[PDB]
Amino acid sequence: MHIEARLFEILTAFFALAAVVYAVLTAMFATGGVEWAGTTALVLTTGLTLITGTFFRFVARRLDTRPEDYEDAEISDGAGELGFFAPHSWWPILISLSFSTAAVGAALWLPWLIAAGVAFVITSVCGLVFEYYWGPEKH
Amino acid sequence: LFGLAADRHLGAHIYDPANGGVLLWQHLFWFFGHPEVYIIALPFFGIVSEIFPVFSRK
Amino acid sequence: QSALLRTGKQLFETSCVSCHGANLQGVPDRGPSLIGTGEAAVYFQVSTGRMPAMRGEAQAPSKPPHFDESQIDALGAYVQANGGGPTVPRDDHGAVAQESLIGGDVARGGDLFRLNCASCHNFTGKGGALSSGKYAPDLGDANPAQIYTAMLTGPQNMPKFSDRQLTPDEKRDIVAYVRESAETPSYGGYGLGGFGPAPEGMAMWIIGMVAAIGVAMWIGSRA
Amino acid sequence: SLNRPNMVSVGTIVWLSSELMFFAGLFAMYFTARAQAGGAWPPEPTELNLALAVPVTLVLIASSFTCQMGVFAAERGDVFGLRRWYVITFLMGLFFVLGQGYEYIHLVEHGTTIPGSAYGSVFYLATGFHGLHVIGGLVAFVLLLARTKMSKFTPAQATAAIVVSYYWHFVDIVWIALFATIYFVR
Amino acid sequence: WSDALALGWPTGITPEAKLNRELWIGSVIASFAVGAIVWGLIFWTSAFHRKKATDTELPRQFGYNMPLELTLTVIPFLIISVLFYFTVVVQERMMHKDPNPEVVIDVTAFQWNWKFGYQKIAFADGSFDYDGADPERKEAMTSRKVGPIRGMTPEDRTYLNFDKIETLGTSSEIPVLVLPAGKRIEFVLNSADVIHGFWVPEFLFKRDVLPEPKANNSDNVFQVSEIQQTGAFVGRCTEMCGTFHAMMNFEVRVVEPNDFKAYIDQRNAGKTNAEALAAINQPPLAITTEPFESRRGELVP
Ligand SMILES: CCCCCCCCCCCCCCCC(=O)OC[C@H]1O[C@H](O[C@@H]2[C@H](O)[C@@H](O)[C@H](O)[C@@H](O[C@H]3O[C@H](CO)[C@@H](O)[C@H](O)[C@@H]3O)[C@@H]2OP(=O)(O)OC[C@@H](COC(=O)CCCCCCCC[C@H](C)CCCCCCCC)OC(=O)CCCCCCCCCCCCCCC)[C@@H](O)[C@@H](O)[C@@H]1O
Ligand SMILES: CC(C)=CCC/C(C)=C/CC/C(C)=C/CC/C(C)=C/CC/C(C)=C/CC/C(C)=C\CC/C(C)=C/CC/C(C)=C/CC/C(C)=C/CC1=C(C)C(=O)c2ccccc2C1=O
Ligand code: HEC
Ligand code: HEC
Ligand SMILES: CCCCCCCCCCCCCC(=O)O[C@H](COC(=O)CCCCCCCCCCC)COP(=O)(O)O
Ligand SMILES: [Cu+2]
Ligand SMILES: [Cu+2]
Ligand SMILES: [Cu+2]
Repeated sequence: MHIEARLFEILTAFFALAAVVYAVLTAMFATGGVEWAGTTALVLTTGLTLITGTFFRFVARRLDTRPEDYEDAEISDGAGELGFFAPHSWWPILISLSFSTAAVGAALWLPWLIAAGVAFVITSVCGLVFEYYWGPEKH
Repeated sequence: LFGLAADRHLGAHIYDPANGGVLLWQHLFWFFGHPEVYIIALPFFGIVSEIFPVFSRK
Repeated sequence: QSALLRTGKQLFETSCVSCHGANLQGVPDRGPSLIGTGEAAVYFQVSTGRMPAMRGEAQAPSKPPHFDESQIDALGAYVQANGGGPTVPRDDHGAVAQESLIGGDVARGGDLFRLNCASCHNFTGKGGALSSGKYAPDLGDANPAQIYTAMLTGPQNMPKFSDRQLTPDEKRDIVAYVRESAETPSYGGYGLGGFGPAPEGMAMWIIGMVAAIGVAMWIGSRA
Repeated sequence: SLNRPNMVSVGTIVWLSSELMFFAGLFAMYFTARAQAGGAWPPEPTELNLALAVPVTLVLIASSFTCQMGVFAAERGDVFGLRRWYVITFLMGLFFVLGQGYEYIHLVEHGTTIPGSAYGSVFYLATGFHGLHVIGGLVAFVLLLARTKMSKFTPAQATAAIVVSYYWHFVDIVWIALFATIYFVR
Repeated sequence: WSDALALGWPTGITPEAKLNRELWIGSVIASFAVGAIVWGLIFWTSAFHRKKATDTELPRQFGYNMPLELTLTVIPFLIISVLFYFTVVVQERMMHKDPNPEVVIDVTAFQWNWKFGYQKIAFADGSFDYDGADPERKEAMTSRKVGPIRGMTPEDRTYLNFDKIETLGTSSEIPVLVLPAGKRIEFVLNSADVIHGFWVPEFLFKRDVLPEPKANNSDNVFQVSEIQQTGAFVGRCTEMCGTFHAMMNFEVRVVEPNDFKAYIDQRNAGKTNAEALAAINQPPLAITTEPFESRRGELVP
């Protein structure tokens, strides 16, 4: 998977160039100092792309060509076993409601509502994560 | 937004004019604002880019 | 001091003139006249942050103060020289009195509060709702001078208590009660807000019953 | 043979890359407030001690090793080694949190608060948001350790352990940047 | 014709405005050209390339043209380059700030009104000198154990400027600023609470009035080379500042160079603004704007 890796480092080069240009051009003939606000953002924008690019490069070097990365590939090559997907769940709405409660608490500065919201969020996330792992009832 | 909520609710000095915070907000906001207006442009370029070839027989 | 009466005038014409006028006579349908209100009103309104206001709604809220002590005094003195009125009590050093306003009799202050002040506020000085968009605030943030000057002026929809209706000895007892009822710990556990049946009911439903049902579900079976 | 990318890992990588831009705001505020300092950047009441921030940093740097050892145990099929190493990691993280809290109390006592100054605001905001991320990581440890005993140890559980390790290696790498930029570059 | 291609800009009253108008007109023409080209291209294919009644055999399937995507990517670069050059040329001129102005104005914006103060006057003919700075009154804005920001509380207000002659606006009287014609003018902008907008349309310019220009690394002082028109011109606020953002207008009245001295003397005697303009045969109140009704609106008795 080389195209995926290249797409990120292409951006990384431009971002690095832009950050370096902005930092220097501001140090001289620009009122004040180095304009720390805009300089900080671009030097982390480069990092965002760098992390993903490096990870993709390593993954691409690890594994060989896939049917997706092959020009003259057949449909019969990909036949087999995809994996696991959740068919249905009513937990997401509960998570959203919990977060909404916490947010409303934080907006009007009601600490009790914030605490209740945090407890609800933890419970809902626990419910979501422990969904396809609960065993049968023991009796 | 978290910084602004901190100022409003905890009485912090993040965006104080004396602190050089009138223009901190503008930098932080316009780093978001313009990429935001390009977020709602490209997908709708793609829609018309899909529609054009179909009705042109080309 | 005339050096203080002119520094308070230049602060006024830059911050107050839009809603109150250049001659303190009031701008129609925008703000009232400030003749005869005194420096007690100025102290209460500016120290608590209510002034300068930002828009015309049901009730002007409190917020962080705009000026400091020196500027507050300057503004108060400028206003006092334009029609008289009440004055903020001072101490032996000329500073605003805080400790000397605390009364000795808290039992008399308690039932004076219960008769005169517990209708709008709570039993112990929480909030209370009024007609339409208005309310009586929480009293846990005010200092003695602010509590004293609140009733001396009748700020917005709170009635006005003169020095003949409530003498400056009953006021001290009231402020003592207000300051004590806000800084005393709860006995018997977490205060639960201090409103009574409503927080108690919600705490019951959200803690006790949840725990009981959880325990029942653990002990019992399904299907 | 393995011939596919783990998408549970690529999802967490892209999210972790996005989460780096959240701290951009905090860094920008710090550097902006530092510029308008004039004289001494840490004001007169502020006195930073290296007698407490150094051991805590070392502990937070020793957690990664244990975390990676747990991950190494996960890839072999060992369910007990993972549990042992993750418990140790949790304890070290808790030590970090308690140390940071103690330092907060000490700093507040001497007159360095959020409404007190412009330095206090940025300091507490940055370090408090980092503490919040750490607490989230601890919660993740507890949830994963609770899940590891619900069912048989399948590859999916190993994947979950690996992604949690990724997250942890993102809370301690952003603290070596903060520590370097606060206590050394003053 | 400049009355149709300017898209309704006012004619300038200053050299900079007149220079800016030229660049605007030129840019509008250069944009309508490409607009017409592209519209013609779109219209051409929508009227001739259509489905015919006797039409089968789907058309030629071409989708690539190498020596046309490299040609059409070069012309816009050349178009924008010249525009960039002219933009730089004009922008460098509008921000010159000659060391020796002839009148300095202290403009302060507060919550929904203005105040103008004459800092200093020094004519080039050596026929009028005046120094209106007042540091004693300025000293009375200072705040302070340590302070939050650089050893002081947010209630400092030291950065403001105070002068001996100051026109102040009220909720019932539009503030009028009086300037001489044919003279170099300063404007030094400061704000007490929030950001405001200094716009005089006839100047073809505007600048933000900030609460701390120095601390925020932003220039808050511009010059006008000279004004060659006597009369009354409008100004209004162009930055969101609250409920009465739309109700804080002002006026600038430019008079003959000799009348300016008479007005200054009248103000020095102790007369107000309305009592000074009347002294030089001028209407006392604004003629471009009038005070807004103080009532909330037409649903109120
Ligand atoms: C299973 C078994 C059963 C379980 C039983 C549970 C009970 C556990 C109890 C543990 C406590 C033990 C010690 C004894 C109590 C104690 O020693 O007392 C401390 C003091 O404390 C308060 O003083 C605050 C300051 O200290 C003062 O400086 C300040 O003055 C004061 O201000 C008041 O007074 C001013 C003067 O006028 C006013 O200006 C001002 O407005 C205000 O009124 C302060 O009060 P306050 O604002 O209440 O906030 C306090 C702080 C912190 O408090 C503390 O220290 C300790 C607090 C301990 C409480 C522990 C309770 C456990 C609950 C969980 C944490 C919540 C999660 C549950 C959700 C569901 C479960 C999951 C499914 O914030 C919080 O987080 C509050 C706690 C939040 C949780 C409690 C209940 C939430 C219920 C949710 C309902 C909503 C549902 C919505 C659905 C839509 C006042 O009470 C004082 O009297 C009191 O003296
Ligand atoms: C008949 C009548 C009076 C009804 C009025 C209905 C009404 C208009 C309600 C408005 C409530 C709110 C939240 C107003 C703000 C505007 C707003 C955001 C509206 C909802 C928007 C919306 C639909 C969004 C999505 C939904 C969502 C994410 C959640 C909403 C937030 C929630 C769930 C909050 C409401 C819960 C609620 C009203 C509970 C109050 C009940 C009680 C008894 C509280 C009183 C109480 C007090 C006062 C304490 O001090 C206290 C202190 C310590 C412990 C406990 C308590 C305690 O319980
Ligand atoms: C400049 C900083 C000031 C000062 C010193 C004060 N104000 Fe205001 N104010 C406005 C309105 C509509 C009211 C009446 C309703 C209410 O009280 O909210 C007030 C009230 C006052 C008072 C109370 C006087 C009384 O009669 O007891 C005082 C002492 C006061 N103000 C001082 C409106 C405005 C306003 C327009 C939006 C502006 C600006 C200010 N106020 C500013 C100031
Ligand atoms: C109903 C009307 C009442 C009565 C009988 C009392 N108060 Fe209170 N009060 C009321 C309102 C609507 C307001 C808000 C006005 C404003 O914000 O402009 C207030 C305000 C106060 C305050 C100041 C707020 C603070 O800073 O917390 C205090 C200290 C106060 N009121 C106290 C008080 C006392 C001691 C009273 C009886 C003696 C009293 N009030 C009566 C509403 C009402
Ligand atoms: C609003 C988001 C801001 C989060 C920043 C995290 C702050 C870390 C705590 C550090 C303690 C320092 C306190 C101090 O010196 O000043 C203290 C005041 O600070 C606080 O009250 C902090 C409470 C913040 C709430 C915690 C997080 C909010 C949860 C929201 C979830 C959605 C004391 O100052 P003072 O005595 O008034 O001078
Ligand atoms: Cu844009
Ligand atoms: Cu304005
Ligand atoms: Cu405006």
